[PDB]
Amino acid sequence: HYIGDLVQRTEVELLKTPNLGKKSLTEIKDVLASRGLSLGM
Amino acid sequence: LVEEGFSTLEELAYVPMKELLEIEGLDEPTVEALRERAKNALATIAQAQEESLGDNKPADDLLNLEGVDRDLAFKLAARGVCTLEDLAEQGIDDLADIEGLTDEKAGALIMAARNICWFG
Repeated sequence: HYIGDLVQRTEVELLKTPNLGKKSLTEIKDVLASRGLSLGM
Repeated sequence: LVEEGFSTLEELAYVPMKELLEIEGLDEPTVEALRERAKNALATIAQAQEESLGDNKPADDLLNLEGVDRDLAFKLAARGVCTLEDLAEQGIDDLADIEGLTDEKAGALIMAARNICWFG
């Protein structure tokens, strides 16, 4: 629900989620990077 | 070719070279080229049908993901998911309408496909 929940998940965990493609993972990274955040903090 | 009695691509691909060389205006280079084209046409036709349904191309590529039966591979290929890469690129939502595929089973197959394509 929150950005703080998303930032704790690893890239390998997000790829296990249902309806989660490589394209949507790249979108999430690019958007988090635009805000100075990274996956796995 | 039809007046000389050839009706199929198989006849042109496999008939003895002597019978094709008896046709007026065929030389050995043109007969070899005609046979190579006939064999390539036969190969292409087979591959196209095998990718459209689940005969061989999708029965090996799309069916690489552990769990894919031949019926499911043909259902995937009917949606344009012909290869193990095409399946690795799908979401669960893109496969949700396939009769006999639960969201959990779709998720497991996509993850198995990704493990082979992206982490093998």
